[PDB]
Amino acid sequence: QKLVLYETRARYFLVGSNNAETKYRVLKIDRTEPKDLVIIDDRHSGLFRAVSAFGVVGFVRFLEGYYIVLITKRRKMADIGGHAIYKVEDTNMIYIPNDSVRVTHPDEARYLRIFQNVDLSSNFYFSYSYDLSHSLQYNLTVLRMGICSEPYMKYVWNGELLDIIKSTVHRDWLLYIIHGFCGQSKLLIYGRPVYVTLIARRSSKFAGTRFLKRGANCEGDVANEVETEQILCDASVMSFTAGSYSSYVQVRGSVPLYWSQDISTMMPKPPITLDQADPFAHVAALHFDQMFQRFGSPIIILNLVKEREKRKHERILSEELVAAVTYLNQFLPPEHTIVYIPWDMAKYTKSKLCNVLDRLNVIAESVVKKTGFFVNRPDSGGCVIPTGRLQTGILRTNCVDCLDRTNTAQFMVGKCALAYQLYSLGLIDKPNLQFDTDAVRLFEELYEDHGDTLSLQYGGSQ
Repeated sequence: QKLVLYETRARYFLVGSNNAETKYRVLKIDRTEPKDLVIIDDRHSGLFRAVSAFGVVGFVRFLEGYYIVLITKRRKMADIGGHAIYKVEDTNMIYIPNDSVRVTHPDEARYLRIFQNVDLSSNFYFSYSYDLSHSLQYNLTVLRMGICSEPYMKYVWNGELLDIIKSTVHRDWLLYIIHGFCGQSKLLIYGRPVYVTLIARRSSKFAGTRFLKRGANCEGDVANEVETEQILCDASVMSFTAGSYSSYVQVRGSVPLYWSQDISTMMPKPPITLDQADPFAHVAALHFDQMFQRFGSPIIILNLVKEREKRKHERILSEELVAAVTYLNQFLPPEHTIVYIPWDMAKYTKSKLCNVLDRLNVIAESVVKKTGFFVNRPDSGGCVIPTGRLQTGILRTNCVDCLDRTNTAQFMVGKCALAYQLYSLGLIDKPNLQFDTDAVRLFEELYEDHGDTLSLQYGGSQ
């Protein structure tokens, strides 16, 4: 919940705005020789201005001093099933010293500058009631509605900032913001009021002795990964109006190839050493094991070829991925578990390109189902009475392919799924939802915005 703070010579004191129960904890960062974090009884300072803030994101020790990172204000970007999603508007980095010049030297100052740049450049989101770090399907599994213990570590942006507080264990204080995009739009289809939402969360990269953005580490973590989730809330017209909520998730990320890569583009073209040893097989396997755990029932991997090869435009990473996937030939319950599809999606972009997308779906369809999405029925009050279905599988695209193309693939796939979700509620008969012009426009705009927001990673290619 919201927090309130008092600052004095002693340092900073934080407490929940609303104190439920007799014993409420106070967090104190101390000015003293230690700029330690402490847990205190409710001896909050009596005199001083009380400042209200949306959340205490955490603390960081830059060189000698420790700073508190705070999200002062937020705006409500979305509301689903009673949960409110907020974006952090204004933030602050606060230090105990009150103009400690001596403490500050250029090394520490530089660090703060770096952090400021990141806080400014990024867009963080959180919900007090709902865990944004996890997909709706994952949250369903967790169950007890919270809390920070349950969040998905890959996505918990302020995991590191939280370290001191996690040690102590004052749950109210720990709130896990997200980087990409979140928006909802109200629409009407067949006289049924509807809320459509789209959220993209981008991954914050990861633990390990050494690093590299592209590829997977020994542990099986890729570092560049995003989840895109389409959510819908509608009321069944027929019968007592029951509210249904749906979620459909997709993933995009770096090709799970061991990070060791010869980036000597300058020199002659590199061949990638998949594994005289076996890191490529090992890393990929470990990555896939994680993916199957989270997403479950198969991960269908879509790789977009886009190569004539007359020029013989062959990519080392491209071939590597397929060979590795084939080599693993995942098996365990019936079905491989991971399916691989190379797919040619070429121009003309507004015509032939879309047609191919549908073709891609068909091929996937041999393997995947439109029905596979999360669905639940809440009561008035927004609690969940039933769980109609859970999403077993996920379609994973590649970060390397054009964001333009991938976004298109994701958008189209979501439309195919949406139709079934509308069917389920009985909002639409067997026919196509797309016919509704206003609705499609809303839908298109939502996705277009998403692509714009997400394209934030880099600007360019050759």
